[PDB]
Amino acid sequence: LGISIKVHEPPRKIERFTLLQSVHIYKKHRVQYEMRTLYRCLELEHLTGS
Amino acid sequence: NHHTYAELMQTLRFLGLYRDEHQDFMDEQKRLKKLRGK
Amino acid sequence: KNRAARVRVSKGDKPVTYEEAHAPHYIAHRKGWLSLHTGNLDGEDHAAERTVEDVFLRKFMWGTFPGCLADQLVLKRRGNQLEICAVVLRQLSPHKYYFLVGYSETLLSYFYKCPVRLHLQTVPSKVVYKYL
Amino acid sequence: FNDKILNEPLKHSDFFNVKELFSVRSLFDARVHLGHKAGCRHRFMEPYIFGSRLDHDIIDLEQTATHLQLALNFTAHMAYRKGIILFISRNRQFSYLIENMARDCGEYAHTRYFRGGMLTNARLLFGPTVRLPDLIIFLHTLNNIFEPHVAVRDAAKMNIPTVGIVDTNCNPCLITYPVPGNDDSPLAVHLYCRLFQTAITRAKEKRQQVEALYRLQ
Amino acid sequence: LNRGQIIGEGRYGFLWPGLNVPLMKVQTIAQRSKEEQEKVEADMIQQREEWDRKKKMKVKRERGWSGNSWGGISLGPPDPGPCGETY
RNA sequence: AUAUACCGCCAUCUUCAGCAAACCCUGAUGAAGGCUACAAAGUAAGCGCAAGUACCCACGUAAAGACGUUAGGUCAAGGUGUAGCC
Ligand SMILES: [Mg+2]
Ligand SMILES: [Mg+2]
Ligand SMILES: [Mg+2]
Ligand SMILES: [Mg+2]
Ligand SMILES: [Mg+2]
Ligand SMILES: [Zn+2]
Repeated sequence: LGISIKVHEPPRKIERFTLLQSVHIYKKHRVQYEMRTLYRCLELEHLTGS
Repeated sequence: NHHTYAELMQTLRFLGLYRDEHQDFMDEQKRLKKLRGK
Repeated sequence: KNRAARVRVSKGDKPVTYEEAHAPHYIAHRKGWLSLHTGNLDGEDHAAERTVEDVFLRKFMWGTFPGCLADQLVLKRRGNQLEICAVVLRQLSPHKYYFLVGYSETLLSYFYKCPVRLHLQTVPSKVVYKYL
Repeated sequence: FNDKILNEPLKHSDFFNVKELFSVRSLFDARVHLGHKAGCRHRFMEPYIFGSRLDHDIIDLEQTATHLQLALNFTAHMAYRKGIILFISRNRQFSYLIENMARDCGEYAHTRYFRGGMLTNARLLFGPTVRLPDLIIFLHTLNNIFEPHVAVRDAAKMNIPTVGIVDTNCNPCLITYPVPGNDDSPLAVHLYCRLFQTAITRAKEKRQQVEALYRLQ
Repeated sequence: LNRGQIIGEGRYGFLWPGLNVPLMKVQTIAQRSKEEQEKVEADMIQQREEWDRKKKMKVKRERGWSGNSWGGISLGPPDPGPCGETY
């Protein structure tokens, strides 16, 4: 469709957060989950609204 | 809500579309308690 | 000894599928997340309602399609649209299936105010990955 | 029904005429008659021991000739019946020659480490349908360790016949055709492999000739 | 547990066109009466009790040398060879 | 009320490497045992260590670590057997 674009990728963010492995005691044994989010920048220059 | 989530499944067991296994197990074991005990 | 999604190796007559042969330290590695929604990305709202909604669908679908799920479910979300991948054994009659298809399609859409589209896939038996 | 030639050499005696392949003069220059020290002698080989000269056993070659003439008849019959003849050795001096003498004919050898339960557990070691071997030629019935070979027990176990060059050290009691004499001289095993090739190569072509004739009739 | 519960069955005795009836011929949402459900319910309890008394059915175990002892118990004629050799 | 009925989740030896179905063999066919590469009875799917994978790599750190032991810890995360109250 003829649009002057450019593509680059911003830095990725991981939010790593922790919680207990057992249900009772053994607080010294955890388990950690992480959530990734991966970005993609998709600039679109000089185009009509419609 | 936990009332619409529960009453719907209870009436769907009663109508015969949802087959809740935990309620299949629980009242049958209650019947086995009422056959001997009670 | 961690015991999370491990099926414990006992005897050579345990047939398991691919998703439950794998422990939860494989989920990005050798598995995939069975539910697919945008709530967990950061920062974005409305995460909790959609996870409770998804745990409702898996309890609902395993009851109303009784004894004939082979695997767990796949839930996909595309905005105001959610579809359900389910593999079903070819045991019940397809007439009995096609009733419970549209019953689910309209009941869950009227429940969650969203046009759902459950798309099944037949299988003769449960597909076996590891004879433990 | 081709069961004429399956029983026709059985009525004969020396059908393949194998007694022309050798003589006791041909064994004496092959040094078959030499044995170990008289202190290194198995108790069951004294029937075939002629005597002892200077603490050295000499094997009674007119009794070895009778044994070998029937042993060659047996392996010639077993090769004429298109059977599987397997050559077992553990001497490491002639293991090149023995695989050569299996490859020159159409038969098989085994001269390396005998894996445990090779003949008894064949249904599991190989695929579950295997034609188990039906004649075993032991060229050296001892291991490198001077103990009797485990296959002379396992082939007696699996109800398959064994011929074998029994020496003054080794047990003859499970060898169904013991062939007494030397086996530890290279001239001995060179005569033995040539004899066991010539007795079976006659048999294969004799199978081809008589079956082509009974196609002609 | 989950053997006699067909997927047509409900406590509120109802009928559907797709299942629980002979298929598509009556094509309307009907219910049983309470006085028709009273017979199907007690029939299903009776068939569960039938399966229970078949579960509580004493098997005629033969006697080898004793009860509660593997004496002269004859087992089956042995397993075949995987290439023949019936015994 | 019982963690001495359990599921569920973990601790520990674990900074381990073993466990093992189905066979075969030796012990006069006893419980058992099965090791010798110049090799004498072991063959073994499967699981685990291992390899791959994550982070900054090939390293390191995490993750992983079976089968079992301690009737280890939890009926109070939740469910649930049995016993109890209404
Ligand atoms: Mg841990
Ligand atoms: Mg008794
Ligand atoms: Mg760790
Ligand atoms: Mg590892
Ligand atoms: Mg305790
Ligand atoms: Zn010798």
